[PDB]
Amino acid sequence: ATNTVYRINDRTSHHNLVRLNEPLPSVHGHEVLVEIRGVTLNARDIQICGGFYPAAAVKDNLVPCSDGAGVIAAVGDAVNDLEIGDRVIINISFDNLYGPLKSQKYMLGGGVDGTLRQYAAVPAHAIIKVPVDCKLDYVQLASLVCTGATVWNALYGYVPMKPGQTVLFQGTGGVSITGVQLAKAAGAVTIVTSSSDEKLEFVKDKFGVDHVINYKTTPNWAEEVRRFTNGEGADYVIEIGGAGTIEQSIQATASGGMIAVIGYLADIKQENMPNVPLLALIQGCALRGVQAGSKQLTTEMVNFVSRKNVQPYIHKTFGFTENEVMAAFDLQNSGKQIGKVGIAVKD
Amino acid sequence: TNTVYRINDRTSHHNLVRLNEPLPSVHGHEVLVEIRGVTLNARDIQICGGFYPAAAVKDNLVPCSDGAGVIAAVGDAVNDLEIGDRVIINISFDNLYGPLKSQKYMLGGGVDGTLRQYAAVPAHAIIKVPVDCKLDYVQLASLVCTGATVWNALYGYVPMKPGQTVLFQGTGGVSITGVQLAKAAGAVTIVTSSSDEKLEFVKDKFGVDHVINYKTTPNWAEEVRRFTNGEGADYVIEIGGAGTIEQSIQATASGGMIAVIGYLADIKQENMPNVPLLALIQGCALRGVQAGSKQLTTEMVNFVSRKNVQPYIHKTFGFTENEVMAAFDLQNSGKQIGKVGIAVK
Ligand SMILES: NC(=O)c1ccc[n+]([C@@H]2O[C@H](COP(=O)([O-])OP(=O)(O)OC[C@H]3O[C@@H](n4cnc5c(N)ncnc54)[C@H](OP(=O)(O)O)[C@@H]3O)[C@@H](O)[C@H]2O)c1
Ligand SMILES: NC(=O)c1ccc[n+]([C@@H]2O[C@H](COP(=O)([O-])OP(=O)(O)OC[C@H]3O[C@@H](n4cnc5c(N)ncnc54)[C@H](OP(=O)(O)O)[C@@H]3O)[C@@H](O)[C@H]2O)c1
Repeated sequence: ATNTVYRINDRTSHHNLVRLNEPLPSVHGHEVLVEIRGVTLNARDIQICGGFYPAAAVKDNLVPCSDGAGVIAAVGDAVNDLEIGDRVIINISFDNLYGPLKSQKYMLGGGVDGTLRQYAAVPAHAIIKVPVDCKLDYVQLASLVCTGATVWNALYGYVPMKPGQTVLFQGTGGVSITGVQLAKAAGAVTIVTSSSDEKLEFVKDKFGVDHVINYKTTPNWAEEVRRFTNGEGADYVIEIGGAGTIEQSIQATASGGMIAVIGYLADIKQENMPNVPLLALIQGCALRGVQAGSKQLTTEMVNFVSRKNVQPYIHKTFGFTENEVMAAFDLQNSGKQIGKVGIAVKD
Repeated sequence: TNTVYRINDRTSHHNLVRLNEPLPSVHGHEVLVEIRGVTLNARDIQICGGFYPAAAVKDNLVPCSDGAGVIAAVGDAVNDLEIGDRVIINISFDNLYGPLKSQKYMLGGGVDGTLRQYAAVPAHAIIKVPVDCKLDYVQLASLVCTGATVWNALYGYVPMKPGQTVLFQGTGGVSITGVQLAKAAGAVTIVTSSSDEKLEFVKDKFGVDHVINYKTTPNWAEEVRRFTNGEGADYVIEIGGAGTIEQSIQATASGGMIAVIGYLADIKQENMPNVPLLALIQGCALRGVQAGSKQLTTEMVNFVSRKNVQPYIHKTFGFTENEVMAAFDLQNSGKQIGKVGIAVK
């Protein structure tokens, strides 16, 4: 019995992942062995494998990817409430069960080995049980670990969204696509921005978002957000531009609204760095640095997704052979994808 | 019959003129307040000196946000107020609940303020002083701006839990009002200052837990983490703005709140810090705080009264022309600890 894993040691490109056959891991008494069946990628995996993840330290001989779902294949001798065959997701963190994330030491695919392998030994306390009536496949289930957890934290982990409020999503990446599908099933009005009109059309057609705005051709986007919200502005902004876009974002937000700061993909120079304390003081709105999401939160969002039959959107699902895995990573890097890229470890 | 102060040339508070006016008559929804006590705020210097951001200020302005006194007359449609009731006036006439939506009805800027013997105000803007409150009118008045702002910071969004740590910057109105409220709600308090004598005074008078001189120790975020066993402050009552925000962020615990309230520090464009990046790293929040609603200020008032909090007034001046000018010169000096009072009487 073999565990086929991918590991990287030279973090200058995902093309330094090496397919290895290892012995089946034994579990410690408090662990469970997960047969991984579905995985999805994140920008984080590209940043880590390519050596531009400044948030935290990354281990040597790393198995990448935070996102995995599958079934229990073995159970340690102290473990109570998990059986072989049980269908599961792994929490993005081993240790962040509730409250704020205190480090990245135990984050899958970074501080500890991630999900791009057939088998993983993990602490049972990291396990999220997939409700029994859930009809999603394993890749869809995996999709919830990083983007689902993050979005639910931004919308429900500090001051919670109310039905009827407006959420603005920057770009058409995994955070936004996962976000629009959850927010729309929670009764939000949704707005999405993009550098591409083709993408905006696609997002509008598949997900039924209420308004689209091209931020490349229409950099005065705050003003449009205001037109579509009766002059009030958006109640939540899922902010992935960082300083480069924070001025527009602030002016697009209602007073009393929330800007969930999540990424910083946008360019900025010191000369144009906006005065954020002053802008936020004038708008009367909040900013919050969002850091994934705890197990408690993520479980609620999982329960919602199952109970209401939200069907996470998967752009393309690849197999587990080397050429397939690189084609999936390549697609994640290109920026041409809408939402999630998936990998079927089994089928 | 009504002595008021008005300013129309907003280049200095020395342009306020004492006028004797007829006693205002009241519209049907209004009440006439005999103003007994007033307090000053930096906002009044900013407005009288012409350096007040956003807003737009009326001509012929009675300045000041803060007032308390007694109902002298009642309009014909008013139900739950009678002559002799002790009252505070809400900072805005319109902001009863929810977030502030403009400053058109803000006392001492959009509408006439409290530096006058009598004031006609809509009834819906009145906050009844509890019957048992044993505070003077000047103390009562000090709850209007700084008190409403601090309550909003700590209880208006995600509420303070007992035992959490609050950081206050400097020893002005917001900080001292804040210290007194946070202490009486069971917070650990830390106070920062440019002077050790102000710090000794503050620690002794108010029982502040930890003090830090931001001139002696300009890496004050470090001192805050040292005093919270590496955790950080749960709330920062932030009054410096961009100038200090990097430090404040580095002082804040993961999941903590930075109440952005003021803009007093100098900043140069080349020092402007990347706030979203720093916030994302710390995993903390920033929030622009715009005074506070009547609903919330009411709660703060009930708290002050039920728990016998005694707002500190550094000095109270009389209502003569020379005394008013002196009160404004003290507020503008920076030598005050907390609040400057005017006994309209
Ligand atoms: N804080 C956390 O816990 C957390 C969790 C997950 C992700 N993140 C971070 O958040 C960001 C998004 O992650 P993801 O997986 O969604 O990434 P992704 O799928 O790579 O998203 C990339 C998309 O972002 C959009 N974009 C790029 N520059 C933009 C700009 N200036 N303004 C608006 N949109 C822009 C583009 O959309 P268009 O092509 O449509 O323009 C692009 O295709 C990354 O920086 C990631 O590191 C953070
Ligand atoms: N958003 C709102 O609704 C709202 C409400 C009230 C006030 N404010 C604003 O909040 C600020 C505070 O007003 P206030 O009435 O409390 O002020 P104040 O009584 O005039 O406070 C002045 C004091 O602040 C301290 N200070 C000045 N620069 C500082 C710096 N760089 N770092 C730390 N402390 C500094 C000084 O104390 P030390 O000498 O001890 O350091 C000084 O004596 C003002 O900017 C005002 O416009 C806003």
